[PDB]
Amino acid sequence: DGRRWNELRRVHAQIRTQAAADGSSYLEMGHTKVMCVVTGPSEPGKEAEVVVSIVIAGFNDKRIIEMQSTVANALSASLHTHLFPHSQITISLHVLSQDGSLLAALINAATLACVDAGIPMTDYVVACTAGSTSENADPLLDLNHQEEQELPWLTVATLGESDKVAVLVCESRVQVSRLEGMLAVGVDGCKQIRAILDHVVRQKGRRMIRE
Amino acid sequence: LALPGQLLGPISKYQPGPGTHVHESNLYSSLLGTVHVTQAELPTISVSAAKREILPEVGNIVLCRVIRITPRQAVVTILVCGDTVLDAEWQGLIRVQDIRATEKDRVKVYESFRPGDIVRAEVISLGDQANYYLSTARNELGVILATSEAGNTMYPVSWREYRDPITGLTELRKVAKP
Amino acid sequence: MPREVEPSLSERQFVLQALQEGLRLDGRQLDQYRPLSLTFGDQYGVADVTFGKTRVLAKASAEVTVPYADRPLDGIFTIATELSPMTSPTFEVNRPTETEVLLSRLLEKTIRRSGALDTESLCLVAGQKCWSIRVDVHVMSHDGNLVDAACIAVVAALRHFRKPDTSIESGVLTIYTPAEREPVPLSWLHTPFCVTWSFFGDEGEIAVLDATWLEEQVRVGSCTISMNKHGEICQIAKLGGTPVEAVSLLQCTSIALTKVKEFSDLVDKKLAEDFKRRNPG
Amino acid sequence: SSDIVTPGELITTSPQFMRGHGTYIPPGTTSIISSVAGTILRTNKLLSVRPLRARYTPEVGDLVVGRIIEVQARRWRVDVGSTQFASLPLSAINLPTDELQMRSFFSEGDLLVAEVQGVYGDGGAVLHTRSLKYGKLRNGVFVAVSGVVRSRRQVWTLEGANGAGLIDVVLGVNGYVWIAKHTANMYSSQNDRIEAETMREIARLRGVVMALVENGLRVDEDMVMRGYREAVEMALVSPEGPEDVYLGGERGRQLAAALTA
Amino acid sequence: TAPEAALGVLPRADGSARYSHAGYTVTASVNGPIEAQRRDEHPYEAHVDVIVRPAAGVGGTRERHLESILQSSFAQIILVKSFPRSLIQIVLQVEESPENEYVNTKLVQASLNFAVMPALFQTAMLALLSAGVPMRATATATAIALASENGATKTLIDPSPRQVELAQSVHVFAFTSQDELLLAESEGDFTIKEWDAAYETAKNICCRPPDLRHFIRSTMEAKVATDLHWKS
Amino acid sequence: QHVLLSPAELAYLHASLSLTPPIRPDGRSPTQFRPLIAETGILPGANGSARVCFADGTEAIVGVKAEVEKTASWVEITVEIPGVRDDDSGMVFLAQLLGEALLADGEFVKKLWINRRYHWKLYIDILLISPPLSYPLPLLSLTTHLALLSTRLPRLKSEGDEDPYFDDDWAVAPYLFPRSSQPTTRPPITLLVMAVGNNILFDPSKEELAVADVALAVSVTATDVDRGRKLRLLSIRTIDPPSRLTPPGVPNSISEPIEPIEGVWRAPRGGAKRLVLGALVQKVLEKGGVVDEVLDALEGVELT
Amino acid sequence: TFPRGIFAKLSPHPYLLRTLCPDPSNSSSTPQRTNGRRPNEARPFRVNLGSLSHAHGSALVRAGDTTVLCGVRGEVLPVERIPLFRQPDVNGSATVGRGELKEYDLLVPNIELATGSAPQFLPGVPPTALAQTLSTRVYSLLHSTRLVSAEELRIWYRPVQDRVVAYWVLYIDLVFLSFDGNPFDVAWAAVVAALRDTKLPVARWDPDREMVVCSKTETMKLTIKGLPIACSAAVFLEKEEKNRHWILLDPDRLEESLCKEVITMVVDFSDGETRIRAIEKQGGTVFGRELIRSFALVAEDRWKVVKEVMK
Amino acid sequence: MTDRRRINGPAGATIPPVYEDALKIRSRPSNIIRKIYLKTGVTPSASGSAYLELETSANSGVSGLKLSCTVHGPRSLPRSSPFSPHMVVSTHVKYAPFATKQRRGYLRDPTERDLGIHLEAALRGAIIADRWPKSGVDIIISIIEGDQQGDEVWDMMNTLSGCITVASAALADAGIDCVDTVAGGVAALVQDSDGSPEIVVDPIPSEHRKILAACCVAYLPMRDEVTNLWFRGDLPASDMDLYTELVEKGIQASRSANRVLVDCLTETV
Repeated sequence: DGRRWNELRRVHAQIRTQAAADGSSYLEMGHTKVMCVVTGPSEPGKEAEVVVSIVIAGFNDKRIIEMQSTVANALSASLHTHLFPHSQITISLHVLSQDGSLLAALINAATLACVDAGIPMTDYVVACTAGSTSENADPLLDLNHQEEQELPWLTVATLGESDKVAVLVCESRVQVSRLEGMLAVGVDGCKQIRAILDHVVRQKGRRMIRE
Repeated sequence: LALPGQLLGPISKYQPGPGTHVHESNLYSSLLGTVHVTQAELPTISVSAAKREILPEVGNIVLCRVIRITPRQAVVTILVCGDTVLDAEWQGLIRVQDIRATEKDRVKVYESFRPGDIVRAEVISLGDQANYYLSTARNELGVILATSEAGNTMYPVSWREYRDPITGLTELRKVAKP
Repeated sequence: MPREVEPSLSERQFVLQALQEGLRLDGRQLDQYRPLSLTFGDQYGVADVTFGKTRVLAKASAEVTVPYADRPLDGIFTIATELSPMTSPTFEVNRPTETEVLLSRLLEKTIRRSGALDTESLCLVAGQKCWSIRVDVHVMSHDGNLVDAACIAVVAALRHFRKPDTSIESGVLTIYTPAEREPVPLSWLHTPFCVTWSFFGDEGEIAVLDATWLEEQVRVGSCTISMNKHGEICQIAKLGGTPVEAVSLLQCTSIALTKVKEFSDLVDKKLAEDFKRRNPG
Repeated sequence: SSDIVTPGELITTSPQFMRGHGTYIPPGTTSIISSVAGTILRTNKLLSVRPLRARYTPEVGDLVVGRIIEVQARRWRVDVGSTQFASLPLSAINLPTDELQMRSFFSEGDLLVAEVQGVYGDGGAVLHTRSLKYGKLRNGVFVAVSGVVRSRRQVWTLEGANGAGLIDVVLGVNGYVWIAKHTANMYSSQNDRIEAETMREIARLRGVVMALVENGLRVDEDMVMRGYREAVEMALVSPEGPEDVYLGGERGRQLAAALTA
Repeated sequence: TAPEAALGVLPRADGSARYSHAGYTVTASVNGPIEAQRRDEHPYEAHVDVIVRPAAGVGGTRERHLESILQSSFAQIILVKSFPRSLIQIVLQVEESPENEYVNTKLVQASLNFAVMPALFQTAMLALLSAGVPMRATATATAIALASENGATKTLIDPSPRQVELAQSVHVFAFTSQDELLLAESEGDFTIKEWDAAYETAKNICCRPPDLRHFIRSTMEAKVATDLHWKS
Repeated sequence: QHVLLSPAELAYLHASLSLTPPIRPDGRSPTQFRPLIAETGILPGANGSARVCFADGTEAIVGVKAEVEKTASWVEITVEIPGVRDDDSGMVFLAQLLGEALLADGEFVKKLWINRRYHWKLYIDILLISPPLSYPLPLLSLTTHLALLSTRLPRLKSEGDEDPYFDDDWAVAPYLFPRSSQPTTRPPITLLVMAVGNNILFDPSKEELAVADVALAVSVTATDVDRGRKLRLLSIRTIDPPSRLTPPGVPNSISEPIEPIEGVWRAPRGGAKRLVLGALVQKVLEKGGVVDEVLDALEGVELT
Repeated sequence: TFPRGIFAKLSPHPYLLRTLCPDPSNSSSTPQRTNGRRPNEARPFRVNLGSLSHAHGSALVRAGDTTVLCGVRGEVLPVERIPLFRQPDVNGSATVGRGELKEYDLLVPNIELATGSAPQFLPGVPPTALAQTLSTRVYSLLHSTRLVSAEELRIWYRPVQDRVVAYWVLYIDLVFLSFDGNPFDVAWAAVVAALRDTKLPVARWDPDREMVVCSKTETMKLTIKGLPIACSAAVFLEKEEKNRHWILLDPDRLEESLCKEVITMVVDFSDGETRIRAIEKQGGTVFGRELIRSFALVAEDRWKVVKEVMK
Repeated sequence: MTDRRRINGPAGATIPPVYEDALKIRSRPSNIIRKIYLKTGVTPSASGSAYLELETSANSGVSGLKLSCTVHGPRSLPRSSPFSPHMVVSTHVKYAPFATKQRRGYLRDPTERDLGIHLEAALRGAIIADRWPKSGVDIIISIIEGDQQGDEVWDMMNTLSGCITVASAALADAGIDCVDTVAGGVAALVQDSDGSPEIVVDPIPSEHRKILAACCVAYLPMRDEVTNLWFRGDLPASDMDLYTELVEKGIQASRSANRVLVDCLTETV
């Protein structure tokens, strides 16, 4: 442990990681690590279709397709899908390691992959996983894999700084009362993860415009 | 009765023809068959298998059955190629403009052809698509056999029209001059 | 065949405007839940739930099969939902559908996460024998909340089902023919229930509790909360939708529980009414 | 402009300004917020955002080279590198019944040069080859810059070197480049004789475009021409000889560094 | 004991029906002439598709046979010719089947179920008439099963599932309104002489001066008159 | 995979490669390989891992995980191309080729033997992060080789007659395929050899492969010298020239050309020629050959 | 005009009619179908046994073009693995289980139309409907026939109380290399032939190994009960005076395509009394009560020929 | 996992048969190729077909390996598939349920697909695809029996040689153009009483104590070309000269195999 509730796992984000891809991203939240490579708006050999493919590195097929459907729909609301009718957008995500909050890393890393590709985005879509931790209250922003088994875990994705939530998924039981405190926590985490994300986009651009 | 690859002839003596693959100035057979020679121009050699399953080639007469009739076209399976019945069946489409070159705008699919009939037509062109293209423009080309909407076999009365014998009803379709 | 039927745009406009005014094509307010009729088949373990025009029937099967090698200790529980060509002409047998895939997983988690069924009770012999409880969700007509109707049916069908009794003699288990021995109730700890919310306006402005089919094609996104009457929530599924502010989401959950309780009272009553007829006492 | 803008940044709330490509305005109350990560731009009292990186978007004047992907009847479909496949009508193509002979004029996988007659507005483009010059490419090698810069002339014929015949070079605004020997059966795929010396040099010219685009040094007629010149020198001075055409690896970076110098 | 059924049970469907007899409950959906997926589509005449949905479990290979039999028989009844490329979809879901108290449940079975067949043929015919699909004639089907333990032979009709296993032989028959056999299937050890007696016993359902012919008519009559109450 | 090319441009490539001096499109000499950027230990949580990148931009991450299993297949390969279903036939063949090389080594399998009734098993997962733009076997061979080198197998404190026991501290763990400093074996390499006419070329470019007259995949393993190396050939297989799957060229205006004209490219109908196959093998297996150059650089690659 | 063979592919049905009811000709005018075999005529069965070495029992059945290869594979199922096992009572000192073979699924048949079998049937596709419906048909008949006894498959411990350690499981898989004739007819006869050829190895449990064991050089033969054999036919009707009806026995593929009603009858004569094990008619009103009964006479004749083929 | 499509066995897993607790070299190497039996016309409905059998040892001991191939004529391709001027060639090989190990028909084992590509590589070179646009020839082989970690590859090579030999026969019966008949061949290196060097034209694995290396070639007689070669070994580079021989022995095997094919096709059809 050793982490204050407000505190989040160390994050290192890379943009345009792939030497030759329309858009790419690399996100590591603590131990979890995600790589994303996005084909640019392109037509296969009305609104545009997003395909999400998640490959878990060798260290449940239903769980994956559920995660794939989640990232796609979340990104699809932020992405200006309507602009290009005939084009298709493909998001390829590979997970090198897992420390829990995997879904959050994928949606965060993917949203970083999109802004790189230049596909128009209504706003950053960023998500974290928060839990109640049982009437004593120490709601947690970043959930370790250890912590998620012990405590109920809620994953929430927001449209950037706004309180609006595009995705909210919880597969572990909580009492209704605890929830109101859990989501706000997650929401607070999202803005933090946007902040690091916006810094990553801005720093690369400063070097790009310099270069 | 040469096997695939028999050294049929030096390129100088003869010219490549259907059933012959020429490599290194020594023409060779490409199918197991009985050879033939046609005999300004050098002679041409060919090898033919004993159903040939020939691919439709443009400008060839074909006999074909109409699966459906549609306003802008006709959809017809190419059941037979002249002198070779096709174990392999390839679909073929006939255009409204192609059915009769005279009075083009007046020509309508419904009046020209009807499902279940058998038509005789040339191949205007290769598919440019999954469905090969055909045309019945030539006067000789036309529905050769038909089944009435009632189901009675129909006997031709006039070039424009077919008569159902028992019904006495007449259906309009292009029929073949021959 | 076109894979999906699309509502005529002129129609799509009326429903959006009606909802904004608060008026609904169904003829009932947004908060409303369509009238529910739950009818149990005379045979044990069969339940038919009807919401408005949509009907889903669930039948429970419990074969004894060999356990998976991965987990010799736990028995298998499967919820099989199959969208049918009778449901709508579009749906084709032996071909997956996006709605069909999600319905099974969402429902499966709701029972499992609440854990009313015991994996410990299911196993008979650790090595080679385990129970195979199942519920087959048959969709008879597809209007609106197929998920919500299936949940109330699945939970009802399961409780009504009776396992073939088991007794171990000389340290040897014996699965008892129904004639040989009376059936056994389902060992049900607590009951989950599922409720689906649908949002129809950009920014998630409008929320509809129960969606008609026409309404279902128009709506931007939707969320489904799965909650036990006591308040323990087994699953929450806003898998995707136009951004809806959190405050409205939370408000919809408290309303949901009020809808869950009234469902729990009916089903428990309905189980009683039938039980009294079969076994007067 | 000076500072970068990120998606979600509110450019302005002022009414006077109007939406520009890259900027999305919330429904109802007027506000202008960026959708792309790009340097802000202020043209014609319209505020727009220029992506730091984005796919090629068509404009009417551009000259592009693309390979036909699908022969849709009543149409052709080309890969202009745009978000949506481009379409070439048969009516625009130079002609020597045409629909039956369509595949003869062009084939799937063929490569052409053409100028956008119109932009659909959905990102799609309509290409015309009616101009006499434009035709099927032939006697060359394909390269993809994946940058090219809009210039009045994106086609020139080089002197060549080491006794090589003049090498034509076509720089697509779209980002595809065709380097070939310079030299009505226009649509046939036969290739006139290409002398060995030319083949070597065609690659070097290809080397410059690749190294320069990689180096971030823009591509234009003078620069591409200049690279060949510096490259020829690099080889003569090189221990390897005049035939080390390959400009890849650091050696490519060096030619660019010299050009930037 | 006496057949009971209803029409229009499923509102959304072009036609729907529910039949209950001999402890068998079937609810069936019929969809009118429809555009046919080309792989399923046959051009000259329509293709009738039958889907048999088990009450529990998933469709067995036996379930594939039960549908093939039903399609061939019903196509003669239906007027395939009228609609060229249309697909007629018949979907049957069995809600309840008579329990076999003497054996625990087995989800997947390979054998051909002769006992469910008699209910399906009667169920579909009711639904198709609600759809209005053009038909040359109307047909009814029942099943007979013979048991020898009593000595000589005991005739058991509309058999239960436990009955067919104990019985020496099972036989299922189906008759058009013009009295002729559209389908007949039998399994077991029996003699043609015993079969003919089953055919004439089966013939009774078909010709009358239970009463199947009257049942279909009566069931239709009530809905027909109910529908035509507006004539007033 | 399966790049699409105009009839003409394919005609230019075939002729350029045919000329007595092999004038390749990029100016790379027959022996030279394109720049490659590689890392080892990239993948956490594995007994071994590796990653590689190409000039094409195609990239991959391969991981090797092992658990002793009672003495069934000793080495297991899994490939996960993004747009490819696991069932696809091509991948299973490719995986098989890679597997053939390792298992036929003898030294590698011998290395894995621990006890008569217990044996180490090597589970390899090869993942193509990049889009599958071009044929992928070249990258997979080097990546797998690198990861195998990085694979560390825990040291067994068992005397090696008894049921086995192992040590916790990973650093003690001996590297698989250790470095030279007993004779030191090298993990196997699997490379593609292309031939246009008489000329032979290596590290084939996607655009080059299309015009290929013949194409073979030769797999070799070496015994370190502790005239550089003694090399051993294990597996050879024929990759169908993608050439056959290509547009025909319309001659400038005879069902088959009586004579083969210059400008037209016709899919190469025949198969490989016997003389070409042996020389193609000879070049790869020659002492001081390209193989040693590649293998040594990979040994030079940083580890973890 | 009558272009020979060109005519047939067009207007196929009428061509069969002309040959079926020849006009007055300088010929016998015997009804000859396009196949060249009269309606009463039947395709000639040819069975060759013992072909497959790896399978426990093997049998090849040929009906002209149609061909079936059947193989019997024996596997041992531990009594502990099967759900619902209850030790049998050899003799009893009125309740019937579903069946030792059924409840334990001891016999697992499967009929596999090859992709090579027909232009009609091709690979890479989920199983075709005719292939699936035929498979269940063989299963159903095998349990109703009682062709293979359940008792023979049991494995007994033979302690020096005796108990069953396991049941032999017999897998039957069939593959059609070619399909130009009625499917089921050829298959069932092949299944019976293959089961007859089955020679499961004698098996004995070893107490020290605690594992069921089979003995090399030990041969036991499955005891088949009866020899049920089938004949199938289809009616051709002149419609597209009641329309003429002709009965066609052991049909060719084309005939199956242009005939909409079929009949298949399974009969055994071994007891010396004609016994009808199963009948099936579909798709027509031709096969009335009178036609059904007399088809058994054709079946009896078909049964008598098959036993000569099957030794 | 119970197929909705097919009949299913007992849920509990079955167990293979278990039995209670040194072949001499068969024949001369050069003529060692087992006598083969090839007949065209095995299946008429298909455009072409053929059946191949091999004798386990000596002459006519048993029919150990048996292949049946079905070639479908130039077949109209699927409408959705992209137009191809080249004839599509597709090979599907399925091991029958009867093998030393029961192989599910559905499985399409990884071992089986590997053969399909090789066979696809051998036949593809022989076929002339430029002459039949928009045409798809489907080659299908169903293997009745197999011949008889390291031992597996050798057995597989022999089955490949027969699959390319039947296919050439099949392609001929159908009017499918072929630059040359494609004949299968096998070769291997064995050690006998310290006689490590010798090469055997037909492997016959069980008889040989250990096999150092083996090659399977598909020589096109009359054209000096090998469409497909695959070889497994642990051969010292210094000893490479033998590899040339092993490869050359393989093609010498193919010419022998070709004799059966040419003879069957040449003999009254």
